[PDB]
Amino acid sequence: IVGGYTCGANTVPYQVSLNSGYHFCGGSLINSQWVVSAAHCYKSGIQVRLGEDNINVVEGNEQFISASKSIVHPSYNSNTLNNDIMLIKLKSAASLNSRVASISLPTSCASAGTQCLISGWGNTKSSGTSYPDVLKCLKAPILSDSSCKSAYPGQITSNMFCAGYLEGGKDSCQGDSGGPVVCSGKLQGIVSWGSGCAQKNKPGVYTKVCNYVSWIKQTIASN
Ligand SMILES: N=C(N)c1ccc(/C=N/NC(=O)c2cccnc2)cc1
Ligand SMILES: [Ca+2]
Repeated sequence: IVGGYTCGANTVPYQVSLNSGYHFCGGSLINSQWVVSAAHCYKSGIQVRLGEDNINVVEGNEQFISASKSIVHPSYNSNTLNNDIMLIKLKSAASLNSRVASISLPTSCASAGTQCLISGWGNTKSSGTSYPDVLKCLKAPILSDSSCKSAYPGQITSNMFCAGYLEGGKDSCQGDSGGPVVCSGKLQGIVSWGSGCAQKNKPGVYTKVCNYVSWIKQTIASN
């Protein structure tokens, strides 16, 4: 997260870190057994780390639980990043408490202008490289579909939205991939892509979660 702020330990209780020997992506806990992330985060040997603040220090609220299965969206295209969404099932159910909690799925899509909270452990620099140890947060508005398409001609599908600031300086970044965009207590987005980070006229692009609620629910119901 570039141009954000320190969230505060366990203030974003649905935020997970995906670990394969090191943090490599974020995710969102949606019930005791399931995490939503980006399909471009797919790999084998995932351990889900819940209750994290400093990802390099055991601070006392963590739950580390291996993934038992991952399900990439059937229509995910890794070239265009269309349908950039994946479900991960935990080998055992998380113990839910104030610091480890699920986030609600939307019942309707969010509109341009809605303020959302975007979070993760990704790069904090738009030029150089600096990875934080503690969870970073950014408050950002959803942008109109027209401004999103204008920023990225030929690249924005109906399964994507933009959020952030056309002026630049404030954005998600590499390492935030797969993490949450939460608006009025609903998971509306997943950190998906952008051109660099926090560049002028290049806002963050996010998977449009409201399009996938039916798929998420039916997948969970049979797996
Ligand atoms: N500006 C954003 N909101 C943004 C931009 C990019 C990304 C994702 N990056 N992933 C990578 O580059 C990458 C991925 C694999 C290997 N090497 C590099 C997320 C958000
Ligand atoms: Ca920790």
